[PDB]
Amino acid sequence: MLELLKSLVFAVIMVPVVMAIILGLIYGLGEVFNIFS
Amino acid sequence: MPNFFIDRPIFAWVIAIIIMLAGGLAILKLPVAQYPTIAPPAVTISASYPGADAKTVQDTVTQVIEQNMNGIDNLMYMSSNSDSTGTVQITLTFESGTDADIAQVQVQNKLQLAMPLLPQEVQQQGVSVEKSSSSFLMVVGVINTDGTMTQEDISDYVAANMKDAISRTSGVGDVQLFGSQYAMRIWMNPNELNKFQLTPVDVITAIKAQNAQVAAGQLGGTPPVKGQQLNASIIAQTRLTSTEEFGKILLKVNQDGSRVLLRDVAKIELGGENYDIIAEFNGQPASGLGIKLATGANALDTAAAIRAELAKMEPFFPSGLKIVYPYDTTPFVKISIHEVVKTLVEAIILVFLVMYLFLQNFRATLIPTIAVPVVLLGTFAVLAAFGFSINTLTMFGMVLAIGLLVDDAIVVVENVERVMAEEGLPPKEATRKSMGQIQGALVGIAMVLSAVFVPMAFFGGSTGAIYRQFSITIVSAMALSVLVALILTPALCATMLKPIAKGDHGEGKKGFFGWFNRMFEKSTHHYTDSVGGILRSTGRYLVLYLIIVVGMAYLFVRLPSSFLPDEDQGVFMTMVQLPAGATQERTQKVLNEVTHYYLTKEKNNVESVFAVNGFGFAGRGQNTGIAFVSLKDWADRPGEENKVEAITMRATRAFSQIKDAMVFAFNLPAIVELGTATGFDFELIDQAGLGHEKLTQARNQLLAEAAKHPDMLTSVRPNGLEDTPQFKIDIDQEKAQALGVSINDINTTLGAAWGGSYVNDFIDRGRVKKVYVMSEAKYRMLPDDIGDWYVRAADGQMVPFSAFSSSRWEYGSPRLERYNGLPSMEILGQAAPGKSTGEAMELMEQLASKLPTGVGYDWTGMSYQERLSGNQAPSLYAISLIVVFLCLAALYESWSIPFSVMLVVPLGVIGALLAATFRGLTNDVYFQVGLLTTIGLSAKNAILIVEFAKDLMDKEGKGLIEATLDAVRMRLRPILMTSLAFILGVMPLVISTGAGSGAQNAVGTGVMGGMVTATVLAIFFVPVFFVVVRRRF
Amino acid sequence: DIAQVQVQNKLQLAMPLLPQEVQQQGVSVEKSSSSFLMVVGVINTDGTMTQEDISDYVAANMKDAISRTSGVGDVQLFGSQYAMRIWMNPNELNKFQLTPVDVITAIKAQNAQVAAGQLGGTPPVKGQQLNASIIAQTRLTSTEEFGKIL
Amino acid sequence: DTAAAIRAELAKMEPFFPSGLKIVYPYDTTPFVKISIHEVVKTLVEAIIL
Amino acid sequence: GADAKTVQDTVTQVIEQNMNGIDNLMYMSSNSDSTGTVQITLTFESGTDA
Amino acid sequence: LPTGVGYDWTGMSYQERLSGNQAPSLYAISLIVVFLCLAALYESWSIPFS
Amino acid sequence: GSDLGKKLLEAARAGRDDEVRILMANGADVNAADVVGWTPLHLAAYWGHLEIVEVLLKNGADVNAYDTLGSTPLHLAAHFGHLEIVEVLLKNGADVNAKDDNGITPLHLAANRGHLEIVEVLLKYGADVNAQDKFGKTAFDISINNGNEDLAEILQ
Ligand SMILES: COc1ccc(C[C@H](N)C(=O)N[C@H]2[C@@H](O)[C@H](n3cnc4c(N(C)C)ncnc43)O[C@@H]2CO)cc1
Ligand SMILES: CCCCCCCCCCCC
Ligand SMILES: CCCCCCCCCCCC
Ligand SMILES: CCCCCCCCCC
Ligand SMILES: CCCCCCCCCC
Ligand SMILES: CCCCCCCCCC
Ligand SMILES: CCCCCCCCCC
Ligand SMILES: CCCCCCCCCC
Ligand SMILES: CCCCCCCCCC
Ligand SMILES: CCCCCCCCCC
Ligand SMILES: CCCCCCCCCC
Ligand SMILES: CCCCCCCCCC
Ligand SMILES: CCCCCCCCCC
Ligand SMILES: CCCCCCCCCC
Ligand SMILES: CCCCCCCCCC
Ligand SMILES: CCCCCCCCCC
Ligand SMILES: CCCCCCCCC
Ligand SMILES: CCCCCCCCC
Repeated sequence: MLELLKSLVFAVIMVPVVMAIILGLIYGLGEVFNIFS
Repeated sequence: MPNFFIDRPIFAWVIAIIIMLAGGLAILKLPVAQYPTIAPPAVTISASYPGADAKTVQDTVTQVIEQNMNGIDNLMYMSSNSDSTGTVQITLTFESGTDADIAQVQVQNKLQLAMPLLPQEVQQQGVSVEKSSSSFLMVVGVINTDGTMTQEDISDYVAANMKDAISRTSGVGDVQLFGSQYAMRIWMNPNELNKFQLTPVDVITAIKAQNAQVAAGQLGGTPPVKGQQLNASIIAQTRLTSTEEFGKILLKVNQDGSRVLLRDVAKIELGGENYDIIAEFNGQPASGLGIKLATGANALDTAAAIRAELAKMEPFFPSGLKIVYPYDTTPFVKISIHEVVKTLVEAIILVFLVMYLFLQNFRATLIPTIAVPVVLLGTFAVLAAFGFSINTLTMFGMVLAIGLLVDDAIVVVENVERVMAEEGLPPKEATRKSMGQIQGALVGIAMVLSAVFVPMAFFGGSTGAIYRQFSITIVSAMALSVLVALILTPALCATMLKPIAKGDHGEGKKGFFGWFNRMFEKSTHHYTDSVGGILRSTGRYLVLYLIIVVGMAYLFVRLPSSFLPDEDQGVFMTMVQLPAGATQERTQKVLNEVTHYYLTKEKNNVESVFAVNGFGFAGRGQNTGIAFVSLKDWADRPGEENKVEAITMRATRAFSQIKDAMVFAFNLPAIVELGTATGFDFELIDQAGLGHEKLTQARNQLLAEAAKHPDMLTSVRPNGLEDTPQFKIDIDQEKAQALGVSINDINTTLGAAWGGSYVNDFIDRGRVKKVYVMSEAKYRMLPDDIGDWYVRAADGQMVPFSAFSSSRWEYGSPRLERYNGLPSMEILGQAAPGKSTGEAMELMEQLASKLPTGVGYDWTGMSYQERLSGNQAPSLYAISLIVVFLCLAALYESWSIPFSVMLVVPLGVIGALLAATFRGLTNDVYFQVGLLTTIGLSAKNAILIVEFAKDLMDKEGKGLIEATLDAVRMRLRPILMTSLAFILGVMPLVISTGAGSGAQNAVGTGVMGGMVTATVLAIFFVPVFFVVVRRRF
Repeated sequence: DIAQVQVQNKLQLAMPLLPQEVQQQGVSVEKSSSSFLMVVGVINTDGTMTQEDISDYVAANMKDAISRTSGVGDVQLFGSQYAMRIWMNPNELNKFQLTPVDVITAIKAQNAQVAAGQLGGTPPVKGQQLNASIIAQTRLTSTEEFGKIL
Repeated sequence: DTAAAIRAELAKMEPFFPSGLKIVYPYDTTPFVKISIHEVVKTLVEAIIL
Repeated sequence: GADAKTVQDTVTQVIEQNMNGIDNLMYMSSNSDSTGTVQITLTFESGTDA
Repeated sequence: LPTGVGYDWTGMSYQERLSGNQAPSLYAISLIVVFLCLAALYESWSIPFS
Repeated sequence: GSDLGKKLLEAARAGRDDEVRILMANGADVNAADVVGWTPLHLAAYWGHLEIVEVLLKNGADVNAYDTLGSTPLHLAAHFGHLEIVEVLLKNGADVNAKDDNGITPLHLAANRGHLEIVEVLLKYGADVNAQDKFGKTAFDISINNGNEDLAEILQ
């Protein structure tokens, strides 16, 4: 099962990467909503 | 209820165990098929009248049968074609839900009573009555590679040695032979016949006499003479068995006493019944088997069993015979299955990773890893118990529900963890407190989701049958999910979660998790500070929301719609159309050139070409064909340029160059019944006995006007064939009577020689097979050959056909259609780009109203369904919408607060529309079911925020803003946890290429885009919604 | 639905033993109530069509579609569809030494719809360029044509 | 339901009738059913008002 | 007046070859005899609607 | 018997075969259900085993 | 023939007056024939496209072209009751006593279908009224057998 090793790795790499993007977006959407006030 | 099972973990574990057993059993007994039954039930009546012409078939068979389809039950419409090859097909289409077995028996029984009204020769061939289906499990080709067998030979071998064994194979429901067993072919020579003053009639008479079964009786049969000893059975004449015996048939004794044997005036050989279709596979003669899956059978097991049975026949094949598998949906279904298990498993691993990331202890992490599979298994148990199958639609229904199932697990567990950190309560009493906060909402959520998704089960017709694969999969998954969340996860939390010290939010941990925790607590302050500012100035955001909604409507109305995405199914067809009157040989040269292109320019991609000369979809005849191309497996065609769509376009472009033939490749529809989303199916009808010429002209009038609104109508065209030259031969009765030549000898001479005649049967190696007479090809090719056939007069003289006949060319129809028993002409077309089919249809109706007196129209097929089941749609959004609101009103005991939830809807839809518009996808059914799971989940998130806020205001007396901020603060984490897991879990589908990627792309991109915007926007806007709604009321 | 399948299963065993003339008029097996649900009447307000004309129009343009409608057990025409009627005169038949049998034989032979096959039909000779249906006798369509039978 | 479907099918033919033809309705057993049923509906409504 | 083998080859095999794919069929049996008579019997799963 | 000659059991003997093949599975599932029911009534994993 | 003559054969049958016009101005063969020997004039005469019959003839169409069974466009026009086209063809030299392979003449064909006007025209231009077909039958013989008393009177 190369595929199961392969799925595991993408998942652990991807949990941080996508997490940052959604947190980045709300922090950033928050700051825009503060300016737009 | 949750409290009951917090103190009864073993009872909850019993339930869970049951459910997994039931689900496990279901996993073993569930049928597996690519698609469920979709098209409404149809029955097809099919007859052959060998050597007949379209009008003769129509006027002596089709009209007779149609006139007797009376008193049959549940009939929506009936259609027919009669064509110039001597074939009629009558199709009766019944209301969805009609029992196909009963429908078929009522049609077959009315036919039976019409049989005495049809020609003897048509009665002798039979009229077949069958369930209409175009869904083959696989097509097995059988070919001969050493040039020692004709396809006539192969077909007989297949029929005699293979078909019956495949028919008996486990799970196969039907087998069609793509050929026919041998027949005894007697090829007549007119010059020899005349030499001996004989005619085809004489040959026919002799064969019927000397190849026949004659009853005799018995020795010592009852009543016996007393004293009789022996009782035996008398065998007299029995059927011939061999060409040698047929050749020895006695035809005449001359005056000198010499004998004329059949073989002296006819060539005799075993051959085919039909010489209409020449099938080749990479240039070699071929036959094949078309195999259909039985009801309730497993496709994967049956295909494997078929291959096993074929395997054990291989040792006995004659030299040069070889099995090939041009068409086999099973490999595709295998990948679909794997992809769906892979998806479910990855989802369970992602929830494990995300639970650990946020909660940082393995005990919490185990709980969804237990709950989710219990719900999945239990859902196959429910599914099976009303006998859905594992099919493509139900399989994607399962992945579209993953978000809802995962969210139920996360919500229950996270809330217990939160309560423990915020209060120091022991796991058991914290779970009790936690479940008290959300059990009401979870039930409310179950009602609301059941009011979004149930309504789509009740559409009608084919698209209704599709929607309800999804509707019942998802509703059962979601109902099992809430049951498990109220009984199993609470018990598990209470017994498996470890206590959390009051105030501990992990900010003082070391390494990564302390960092993560500090960082996330900080991120939560930002967000709430921002929400606080938003809530001090609600006006600007109501305007922003309206902007979003308008942008949603605009985006929506631009996105073109379809039904189901095309796939690289490993095959495509290419169609070959020559002009009128073109011969079999000309078509073969074009098919040969087509096959040569594929095996040469696409050498890497193409495994095989099955070139079938004589069979097309818009009509049959010598002048049409189809080359059916099968590819190497996806694994060896990497890259968008070696996929079907690419090959197709390149192929069609290369063939634009063939002159004197219309030749063009197209992909297969995912489901062959559905035609186009864009398209319509129009029937023009002769309602007052106008006649063929006038109907044709009315058709042409309509087609000319359609062509003048290219803004609205495109590709508006006839489905059928155009009049062609034919040969009018008039028999002069007076001259016939004056010569003493009987009309019956004349007409059977003509028909038997030029059309062929099925005389009777013989027995070839234990199997009954047909006998045919016909002229040798070389004496039935041209008008001058007419005068070479002689008939014997009453006075013994042989009279050439030219003495009593006259002949001229005229034009006539090689395919006559009827619709509900009136002559008809089918017209196809589609809406021009940017136009709805409704608009195109409305114009077609307008144009049709201006046609000649007596000419009417009707809408059929896909357009019948469109008309009736668009009528339905509005009433069902209305019922959905009302019940959603009524459930919310009960949940919150308020007539107004429900609006603060419902407003959340467009927030998910806008990101889904955006994702689809940007990737150039369409509004197809996968996108619209995804559009509904996204709405479901964001509605869920909002229901919990508003429930949390309201409880804070009602129970802890907090102010409007204070409660909203606190509620939104509490739900931030679980909302994020769920979104992270779902967006990641659906990511492989969005980027996926290869087999089934069309569907995977359709469900992934819309869901991921919607989940992004629903997540990011909802958390800012429902606190706005809640605050402005409470303020107004 | 099944009483009718069962009955008809047994009837078809008797069917071949019935007179050809009974068979050709078509036997029906129907499952319907014995009372009329409704009578749809049809008249001509301009008096441009006789009773016989109306019943043919009704029979040929309306009755079949109603009989196929769902829930319709039996349709009884209050009239008769047209046929081609041949009214024999015994005196002229005797004058020309004919009987009704000679007339009937002539009508079958000369009001015929015959399958005659094809030019260049399959299987063909090599190099054929022509494929064309052969059309021979067709069914007659007016009294005029029935009248010129020889 | 069956009477409604018949009428619907008849309606499809009227447009193509030769001059003069006209459908008339000399005998129908269904109208009484619909009408007697609706009179019962009326008494239910009236009863609620009373 | 036919004989078992003529009856088998022209009637029994013809029917049996088309008795495929019927729903819930457990086994099938037939005899063809020298009086020219055939009986083909299909036996269905218990609980099948006869 | 010679190769190519097989056998099958029909009629009442087919049922005999089937009703012994099933029996093991029907004692096993019966016992499991009894055990799981007992665990739920007494809310205990041991009284069931006892 | 060529690609343009195949286009013309089609345009003549479908009555695309404009396409014919263009193809005339690009030299499409007016004597292109399909498998049975039908020229664009045969087709226009059969399906009744008068303007195209006129156009075709002005471009040198053989007015007395015959199909593989010996039938000319005048036979077709007269049989199918296209009176103008019959006149136009005759005015352009169509052989009025043309016989096809069966000995059938245009007068015969029109008499059989009962086209009285066309029969008069044909006679006017010198149709031989006593023309016999391969069975020795005249237009008169035909009118009596067909019971056409009007036509029987004209032939007399
Ligand atoms: C001109 O424009 C169009 C556009 C689309 C179509 C496709 C058609 N719906 C369709 O059914 N297409 C087909 C096939 O692509 C594939 N297939 C597989 N085997 C066969 C088979 N034989 C019996 C010879 N015959 C026909 N189709 C086979 O399954 C489907 C039907 O059984 C045709 C014409
Ligand atoms: C336990 C007290 C809260 C009441 C929640 C009841 C759930 C309402 C569901 C809507 C029913 C139509
Ligand atoms: C199949 C059920 C597994 C039970 C494991 C429980 C072990 C503890 C038993 C004592 C509880 C009273
Ligand atoms: C009035 C006390 C209610 C007791 C609740 C028990 C419900 C258990 C359902 C399984
Ligand atoms: C599938 C059987 C697993 C049973 C787990 C029960 C754990 C007992 C803790 C109360
Ligand atoms: C008390 C056990 C609840 C049963 C639900 C499992 C699904 C089986 C439905 C047929
Ligand atoms: C025995 C049938 C194979 C079923 C295993 C795959 C289940 C996938 C769930 C949709
Ligand atoms: C189906 C998952 C197996 C159950 C194991 C439960 C672990 C906790 C009990 C001590
Ligand atoms: C076809 C059924 C679609 C129903 C949409 C209703 C949306 C309300 C969501 C709260
Ligand atoms: C018209 C057929 C629709 C059947 C589906 C019924 C839905 C029940 C959902 C609980
Ligand atoms: C095939 C129609 C059957 C409808 C019943 C489904 C009920 C769903 C329960 C989850
Ligand atoms: C489907 C929406 C029903 C509308 C009810 C609104 C309540 C009025 C506000 C108190
Ligand atoms: C059918 C939906 C009815 C909605 C009721 C609204 C009540 C108004 C409360 C003031
Ligand atoms: C034509 C039927 C569409 C059913 C799915 C509804 C789409 C939901 C959009 C809000
Ligand atoms: C064929 C006999 C084998 C029986 C083994 C299983 C017994 C049932 C366990 C409850
Ligand atoms: C073949 C499977 C055997 C299962 C044994 C069941 C014993 C249950 C007692 C708890
Ligand atoms: C005291 C709770 C009773 C639960 C019974 C559930 C099983 C029977 C339907
Ligand atoms: C919850 C499942 C009960 C329905 C079982 C009967 C299925 C018949 C199609």
